Amino acid sequence: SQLADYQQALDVQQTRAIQYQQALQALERARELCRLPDLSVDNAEEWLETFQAKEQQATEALLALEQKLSVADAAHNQFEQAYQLVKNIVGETSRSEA
Amino acid sequence: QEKIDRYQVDLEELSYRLEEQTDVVEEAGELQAEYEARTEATEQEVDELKSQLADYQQALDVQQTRAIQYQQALQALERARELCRLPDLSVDNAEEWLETFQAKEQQATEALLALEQKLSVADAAHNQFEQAYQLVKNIVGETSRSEA
Amino acid sequence: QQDYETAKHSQHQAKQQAFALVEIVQRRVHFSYSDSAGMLSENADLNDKLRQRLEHAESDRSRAREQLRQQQAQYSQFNQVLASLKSSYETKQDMLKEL
Amino acid sequence: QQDYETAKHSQHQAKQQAFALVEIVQRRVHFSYSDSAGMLSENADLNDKLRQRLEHAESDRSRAREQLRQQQAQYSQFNQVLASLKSSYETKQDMLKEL
Repeated sequence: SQLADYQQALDVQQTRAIQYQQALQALERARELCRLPDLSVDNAEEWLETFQAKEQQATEALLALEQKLSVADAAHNQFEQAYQLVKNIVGETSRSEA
Repeated sequence: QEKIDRYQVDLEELSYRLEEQTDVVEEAGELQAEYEARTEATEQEVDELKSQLADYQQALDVQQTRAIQYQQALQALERARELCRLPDLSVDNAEEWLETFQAKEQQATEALLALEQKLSVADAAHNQFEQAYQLVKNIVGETSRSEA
Repeated sequence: QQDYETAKHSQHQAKQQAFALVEIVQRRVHFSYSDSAGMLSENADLNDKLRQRLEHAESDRSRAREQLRQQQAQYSQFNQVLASLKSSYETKQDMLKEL
Repeated sequence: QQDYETAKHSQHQAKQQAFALVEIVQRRVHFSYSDSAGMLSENADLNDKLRQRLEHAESDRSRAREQLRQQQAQYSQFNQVLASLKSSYETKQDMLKEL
């Protein structure tokens, strides 16, 4: 279309050049946030999938942490009653092993 | 004896069904190949028209004289006047508007990430809820989530 | 998910708006010589008629592609039911000879 | 609670870093515009550079079309053999039920 419509007068070329500067600016911002001075458009997918796995581990972990904090609302009496019930059945056991 | 006869009749019926589907597949294959040649011919026609248009304009658009170049700045400014709710937008005050809209863009990314953290834990929690529900359905069959 | 989708649309519009403002800043130098002028529309008639024939060809190419994709789809389902029939016939034949 | 607030802060670090890298993945096509930026710096007749960039793109597109055609044929063949196995399982299952 640029070759057929040369009356376009480099407007798309200016847009593509400004987009190239925007791509370079974004890459520099990512090298700073990720602290990776050694980076390229061709190998950035390797660090992205690595950090996606890191984010998946953080979200999957934090999900289990959210369920644990949600059940932690139970008062002191339920823990004591359950712990003493186990101790009366099996004998002395640690609270962690109960 | 009757079972061998029934299987022979089933093979005759399957042969009739095969003949009908082979005829349908052959007609569909001819239409597919004809539409392929026609579609490739439409891209070839589009490329021929684009190339002939390029060849025809060669002497017209080469002598641009850097005079028809500023209208692009005017069109960019006009495009921004519709896209950005700023009827008074001028190339002079566009720097204050640029930093003001960049502030809105970073605020939008921060709000997007803030929503994304809760969204990720919620989507995964629903995936485990669905897994527990599928496991219950596989073991007993249909039942409500309240009964799960 | 609806709120995050709305936030993603809002972010896309904000990014597009910020980019339109960056283009104005880059084009301030081009606006400086806005007093200049030159020749235009000498051979515009044939160029516009040829551009219209090209739009007809691109729209017809779009129709041609749509008819091509839907035909590939029905042909694939026809080939799939035919392959299902072939295997059913072959296995029923193998079972008749086994019987 | 101390370990959990630390996990929440760690999740924010991962989200901002991944978001930045994801933006560069969207900008993948924009890095190819380095030729367009060099072309823009010509400031004179450049139709030869435009045609050279296009011929390279035509060569890449033709190789991609050939690659797509042979993969589509291979995928269709794999789809017909899969359907042949499905139909063979159905006839063997019906024969088991009949027996």
